[PDB]
Amino acid sequence: IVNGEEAVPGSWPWQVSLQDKTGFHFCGGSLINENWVVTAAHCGVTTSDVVVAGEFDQGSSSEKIQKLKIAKVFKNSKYNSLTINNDITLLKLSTAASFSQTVSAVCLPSASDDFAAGTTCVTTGWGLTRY
Amino acid sequence: CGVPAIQPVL
Amino acid sequence: NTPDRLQQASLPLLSNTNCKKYWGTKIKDAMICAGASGVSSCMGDSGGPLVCKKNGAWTLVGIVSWGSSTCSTSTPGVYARVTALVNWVQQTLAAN
Repeated sequence: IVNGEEAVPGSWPWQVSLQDKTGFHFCGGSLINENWVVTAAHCGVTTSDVVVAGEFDQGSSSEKIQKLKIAKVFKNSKYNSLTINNDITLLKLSTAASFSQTVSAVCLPSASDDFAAGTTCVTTGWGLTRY
Repeated sequence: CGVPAIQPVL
Repeated sequence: NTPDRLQQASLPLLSNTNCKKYWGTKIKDAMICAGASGVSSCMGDSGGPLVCKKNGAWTLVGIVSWGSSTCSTSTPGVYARVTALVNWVQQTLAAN
């Protein structure tokens, strides 16, 4: 996020990081329950990647994090790679996340829910702060 | 769901 | 360019119609724009949350998807519209 600000450690408990075998963070995710993570389809997650929950400082070795194996990738059949539409993938974890003060789920809306233009929302992540 | 134990400060 | 510590930013939701002004035909029903406010999601943010607080809790309204190749803070960021996809999510959890 460009022009963001550092979050209070553990205040976005559903925020997970998707890491490759090399420990490289390549995408964000959101816990919706102890066994499922919502992410973007274009993230191209594979069962060889790992879900990392409870992190604040990806550089710290002293945080109580949870490196969770992925049991299965569920890419929405409606996903269109060409237009990046219906960009959502579900990740079923092999072993359930242990919820804590720093690891919990985000709520999901109802299909009929209205989110009006002008509403102020928040986005979080470890993406570039400078392009 | 949706209520952080540790409240985010915007 | 890449942060160690988790970043956050407040940003407004745009209407698809208004968004089409910036992105045109790239904008589909299953997409929701936010930003163009002095902040921008960027490479590595993808798949993360776009949450809105109401009746005390945070709801996933969007999923970081795409935007300006430059992460311009004056162009709206494009997120996967969760309302358009929540039915699929629920079905998927139900069946698995």
